Amino acid sequence: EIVLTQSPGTLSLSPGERATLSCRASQSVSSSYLAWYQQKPGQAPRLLIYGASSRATGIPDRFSGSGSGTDFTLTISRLEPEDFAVYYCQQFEFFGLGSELEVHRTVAAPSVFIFPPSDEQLKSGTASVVCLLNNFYPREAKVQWKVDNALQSGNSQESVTEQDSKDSTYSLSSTLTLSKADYEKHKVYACEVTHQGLSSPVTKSFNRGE
Amino acid sequence: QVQLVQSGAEVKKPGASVKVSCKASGYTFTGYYMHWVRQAPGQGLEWMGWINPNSGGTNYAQKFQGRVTMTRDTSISTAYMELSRLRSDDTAVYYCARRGSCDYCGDFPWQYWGQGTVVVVSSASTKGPSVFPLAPSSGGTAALGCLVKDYFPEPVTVSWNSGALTSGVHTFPAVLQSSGLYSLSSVVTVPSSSLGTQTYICNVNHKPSNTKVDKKVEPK
Repeated sequence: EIVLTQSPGTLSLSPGERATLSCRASQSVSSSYLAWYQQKPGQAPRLLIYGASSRATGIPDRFSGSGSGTDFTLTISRLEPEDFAVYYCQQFEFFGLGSELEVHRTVAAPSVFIFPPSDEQLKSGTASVVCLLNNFYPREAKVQWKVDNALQSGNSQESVTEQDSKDSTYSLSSTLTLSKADYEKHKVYACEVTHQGLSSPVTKSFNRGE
Repeated sequence: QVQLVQSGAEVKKPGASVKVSCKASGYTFTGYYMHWVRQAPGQGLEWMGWINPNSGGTNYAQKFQGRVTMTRDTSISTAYMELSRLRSDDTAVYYCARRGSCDYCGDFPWQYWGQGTVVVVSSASTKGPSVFPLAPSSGGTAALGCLVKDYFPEPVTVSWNSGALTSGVHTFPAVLQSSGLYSLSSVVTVPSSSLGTQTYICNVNHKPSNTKVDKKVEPK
């Protein structure tokens, strides 16, 4: 049961810098049968390195790898715009969970918006409230729903866009699912945002029937 | 010029049996082993097994032992894999791969890959989307969008003014609801002053239901 553990999980860097990804095996393994892969969103993985050292046919000279026994590394110099993806580590059947290369950017604050349920949707018997966060960095953010003033949990789903190509920001949208009965039993609906770019948590709310 | 082409996306109910194909192009089909790899939607890679096309011999992973059978067709260049007794956690992308150009780097460092076959395992039926608007509110700019709720299966395309607006648009990935139907929202940031004059229209298209919808977005 050879277990490959690769770290760090997330690495935020700027173009032109150095990148190091370590893949540590649980027990000693043979260096002649290791591989490094790269996978971008929507595509199949690319083979980068085979045997821990040798580079696959067609990959540039800025990719290199080494190691033996437990620990193996992958080093990439001169980061390009297309080198931000996920990198996997493989040894026969066993794989690694992965490591992500993120674009680094100055801290940005999310513009918070909210939208009350539509009059059309309230005919079906279910109400939905949506909270919107626009162009923020880093990706880590927490959105908490507050019907009236009670913290809601278990009735929300979130979607996060991938990092932008130009400004390298993120966008998040959380939804709230309540029935027509539960929606008409309350007045105030709020979704507060906690982000390191906000000096204090920002709360946007509205009042039902107003 | 080695090329591997797979089957299209398929949707099946738990317990059924899905078969996906993988056609070779630029090499002797029987000369190299053919592997199969599964990748969950949010997770990583998982190895299923290989089939030697020259003899038909197989070797499956311990997890799929007794649930999967890999066949081949030498007349064509297609290698098949069939996963029986499906359940919900089998929903993933299924790739077929092939070892590299070297000799003794192993049969597992795969240099050539297929395009992948999406397989969704669910008990739901085909349902069309329901589009609801998101009305703008009161500083320097305002945001608005439309919400696509309750549709199956994925995907749907969302555009604005019939593809006349690109900057500011943000189409989020879908979320699987407990009812089995997906849902997503798509928004756009616009100047707060052009709110009363410029008209904004949502465009939703769901092919599995053959449903084309244009929706009006206006402040209530």
